Amino acid sequence: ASGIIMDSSISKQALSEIETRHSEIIKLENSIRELHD
Amino acid sequence: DWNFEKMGIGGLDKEFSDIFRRAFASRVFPPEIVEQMGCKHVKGILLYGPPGCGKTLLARQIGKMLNAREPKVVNGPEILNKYVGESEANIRKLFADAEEEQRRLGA
Amino acid sequence: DWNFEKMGIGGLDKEFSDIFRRAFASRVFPPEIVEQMGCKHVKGILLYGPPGCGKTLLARQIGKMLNAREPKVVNGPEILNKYVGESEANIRKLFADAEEEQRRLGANSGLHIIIFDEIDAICKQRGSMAGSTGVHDTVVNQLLSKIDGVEQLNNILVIGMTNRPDLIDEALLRPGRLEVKMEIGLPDEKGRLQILHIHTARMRGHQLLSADV
Amino acid sequence: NRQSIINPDWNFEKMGIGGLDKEFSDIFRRAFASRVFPPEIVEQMGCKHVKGILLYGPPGCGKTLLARQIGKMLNAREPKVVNGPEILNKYVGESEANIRKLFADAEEEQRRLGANSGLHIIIFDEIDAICKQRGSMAGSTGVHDTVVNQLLSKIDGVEQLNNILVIGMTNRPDLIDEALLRPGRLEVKMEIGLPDEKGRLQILHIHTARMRGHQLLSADVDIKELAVETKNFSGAELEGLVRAAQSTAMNRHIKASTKVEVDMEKAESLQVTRGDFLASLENDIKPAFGTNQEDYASYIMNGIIKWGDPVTRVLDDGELLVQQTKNSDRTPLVSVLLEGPPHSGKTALAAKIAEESNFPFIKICSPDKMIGFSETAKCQAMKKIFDDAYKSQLSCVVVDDIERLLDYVPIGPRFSNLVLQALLVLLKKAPPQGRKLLIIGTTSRKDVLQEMEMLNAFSTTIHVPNIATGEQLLEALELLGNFKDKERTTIAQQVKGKKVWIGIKKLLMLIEMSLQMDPEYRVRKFLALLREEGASP
Amino acid sequence: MAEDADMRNELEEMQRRADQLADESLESTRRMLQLVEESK
Ligand SMILES: Nc1ncnc2c1ncn2[C@@H]1O[C@H](COP(=O)(O)OP(=O)(O)OP(=O)(O)O)[C@@H](O)[C@H]1O
Ligand SMILES: Nc1ncnc2c1ncn2[C@@H]1O[C@H](COP(=O)(O)OP(=O)(O)OP(=O)(O)O)[C@@H](O)[C@H]1O
Ligand SMILES: Nc1ncnc2c1ncn2[C@@H]1O[C@H](COP(=O)(O)OP(=O)(O)OP(=O)(O)O)[C@@H](O)[C@H]1O
Ligand SMILES: Nc1ncnc2c1ncn2[C@@H]1O[C@H](COP(=O)(O)OP(=O)(O)OP(=O)(O)O)[C@@H](O)[C@H]1O
Repeated sequence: ASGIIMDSSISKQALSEIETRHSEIIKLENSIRELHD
Repeated sequence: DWNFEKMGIGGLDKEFSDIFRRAFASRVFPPEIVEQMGCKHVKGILLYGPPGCGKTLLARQIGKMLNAREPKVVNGPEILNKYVGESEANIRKLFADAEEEQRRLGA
Repeated sequence: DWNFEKMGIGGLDKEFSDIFRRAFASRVFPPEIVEQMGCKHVKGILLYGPPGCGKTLLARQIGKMLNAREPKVVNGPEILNKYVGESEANIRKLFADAEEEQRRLGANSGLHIIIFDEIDAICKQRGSMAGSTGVHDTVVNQLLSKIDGVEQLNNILVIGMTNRPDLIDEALLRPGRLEVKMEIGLPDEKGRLQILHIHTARMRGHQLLSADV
Repeated sequence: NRQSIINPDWNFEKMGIGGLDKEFSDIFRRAFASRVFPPEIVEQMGCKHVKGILLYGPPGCGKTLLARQIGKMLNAREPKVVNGPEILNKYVGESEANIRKLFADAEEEQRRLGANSGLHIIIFDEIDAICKQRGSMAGSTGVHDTVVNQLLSKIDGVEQLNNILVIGMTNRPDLIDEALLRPGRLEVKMEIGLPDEKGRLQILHIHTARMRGHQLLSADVDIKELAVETKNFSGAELEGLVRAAQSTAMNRHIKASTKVEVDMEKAESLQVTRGDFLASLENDIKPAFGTNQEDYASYIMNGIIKWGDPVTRVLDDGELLVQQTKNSDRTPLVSVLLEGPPHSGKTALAAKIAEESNFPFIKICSPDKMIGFSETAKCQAMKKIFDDAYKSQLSCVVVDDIERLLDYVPIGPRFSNLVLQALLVLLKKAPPQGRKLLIIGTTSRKDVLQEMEMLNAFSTTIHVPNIATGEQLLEALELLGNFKDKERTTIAQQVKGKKVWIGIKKLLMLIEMSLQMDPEYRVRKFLALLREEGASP
Repeated sequence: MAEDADMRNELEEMQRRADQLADESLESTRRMLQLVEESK
């Protein structure tokens, strides 16, 4: 029976996106102000 | 509210007497006098013997009677792990709270 | 406000004499003569011997002796870590401040003390170990590189302890790294008397000890 | 532009490297000839430059000093130093980026200015932390292989870059990737060996000059004596010795039991004496490695006394044998046997004969190291010793206590057979061409060896006698001189009656045991002993 | 690895850009709700 072993480990990163939620909210925002006024 | 009658161990008078005299005696005498004497406290006990004599029972009973935190238990080779250098981190963990309170409250 | 009488170590006159003669002598003489001599200081001390003779007591009391920054201590292998290239990060992190203060102040920098404990846990003969994914190897080469260096330091002091002096890598013990090797052994009668005397002064002070001892 | 490649304000003396100088001359000749020569000739010749230098050798020599000096010598962009495996990083593909970042600037400069740019120096220290074999380094991750491949691709890839100098130093060269050890990459490789006598003198002078200048060194110091004494010391040890001696001198003016004090007077009067050097040689510093360090003081604890004729005869015969083996062509191998009764000094005479001979390689093979060895290990040890002896031009070896080397005991007989066959063949075979070998054997029991049929393999035998005449006993006593004249006459009056048979190793024991009793019983006790134990032909 | 360190910091700067954008979105939604409630 051979001996039993152990490891090193290595990690990597992920990117993500930014802009859709505000393209939406900005196209949403600037008309209800007109309506209320 | 401890009382030796509550222990429930029989045939171990001398052994428990010696353990008590050595380990806990220096914690019950008034602190002022122990200050003048300047002796550090014992920090270890080892129990060995043939199967079925009552080691674990004694250990548990000692654990209950001490008005202290709940003991940490290591169930044999629990601590081992397969990533290099994580095996010892489990050891370093156990003493961290004792180091912290030692720094905050001292004696 | 220091003297040998307060540290409370007994039976080790000769060892402490040797350590002082070879370690702190060069740093106390008024520097001008040393400048004429042009000698560079020693930066290593190794203490070994059987269990229970005061190696750690010496290292602690020496640390309190010097008028220097708090020592950086390493309780065995606190350096090993899972990820590729993390141990080396830690070891390079130990020396950083001494290099920076050397660069800013030069010869005026203070003294930074580093105390290793159980040095033989991490440093062994390169190749005696085999198959352990090499993580034990690059630690030694990083330490060997960093103490002697191509760039130089002249203001550090490394103290190491072990109970097995033979397995340590030979390359780590030649002069200029860990130079001064002392052996701490069991005491003779006189030393025993000194120890007994030290460990009862408090009791004798208040007359808690009977006259028949 | 007419950029020079050498600092005008340079001198080989200030470099302070000591005994390397032939190695340094070779390095300069190979590495910089192409650049020193003026342009037009090389332009006509069109010879490329070398790029990679590999330095190797045992611990504590020039190598880092030499690399620091080479970097200082040139007048160009400051070197970038890499301290071992600081390249590795925890993200995927982060190591190669780091490596290429080093050469990026040199690539850009070459591309921009062409062939008229300066020089860039990259110094790899502890290169064996990186370039281990891609077929051997652990299979747990790629990064070591991809690092090696990146370095090989970048140092000499498709694009040709010929204005960079990469210097490497290591301790164990044989592991390095052989594709890196091929011309046009790391190509000149050199061994920084242990310094000889002259180099020791140079090193000592270099480290002592400054103290000489100010007259801190006392005039009695004899550097050549120190050089002769110090055997196998490296440069690091040679510096540490001086440091220790200076420390021993400087400590003399400090008090440090109570609070520390230093005498501002004697601080002006410091000097180093030779006694401090002597002291440091034995207490503080010890040389590791080295070859020899023989403890002849343990083999020859009492020297020799010429208690009679035969000692001289034996020593003369040994000298004759040595002289013969020195200058001969027909017979390059000579073997001599020494034997005689037990307790007769068989070992001391052999070791002294060997020591009077001044062969470079002198080694003694003895069982005292081999306790509990199996029948196999002994063969290995002997084979190793003789392999070592075959390297050097001249070699003399001593095999003592043969009978204990075989595990002989008379009840069977019992002995190891493998050992005896090895010993016979190793005695027979001739050494490699032009070398010469001498073998001196020692035994107590001639007849047994005769029985085993190995006596013939030796060339000649020498008989070592023991004390035979009372006159010789008296002379040996006088030479020891442990008794007074009256006691001498008292002994003589009875001893003269009969001859005596006793070996000197037993004589010493009897004398010592006799001294323990009171003065009025010494003589008598002695006599009794000599009577009781001396019963033999 | 100083330059690599700053490259990582740039990555975290991108992450904080995402966070800032989410925050100002949250504020915009609150302003929506306030105005819509007001008109009644
Ligand atoms: N002196 C005793 N008095 C009362 N009960 C006992 C005594 N000794 C043993 N026992 C009983 O034995 C049970 C098992 O004993 P215990 O767990 O101490 O085993 P042990 O002898 O220490 O063995 P092991 O090495 O297997 O742990 C206890 O729960 C208790 O019920
Ligand atoms: N020479 C001494 N003078 C005074 N106290 C001593 C001496 N030697 C031992 N002691 C006492 O015993 C303790 C020994 O602990 P220490 O850390 O010195 O031991 P050690 O030999 O370094 O231990 P280890 O072998 O476990 O690493 C000291 O703290 C002190 O309590
Ligand atoms: N030939 C020599 N002449 C003069 N001084 C020398 C010589 N060899 C070594 N020294 C001195 O001894 C020390 C040698 O340090 P250096 O770093 O060069 O040793 P090294 O063996 O190359 O290093 P490493 O242990 O990393 O292999 C320096 O103080 C140097 O001045
Ligand atoms: N003239 C001498 N020749 C040899 N040894 C001498 C002489 N005078 C004194 N001695 C001392 O006597 C010692 C004799 O012991 P040694 O082991 O050398 O003898 P030996 O005959 O080889 O031993 P053994 O009988 O064990 O094989 C020598 O080591 C040396 O110390």
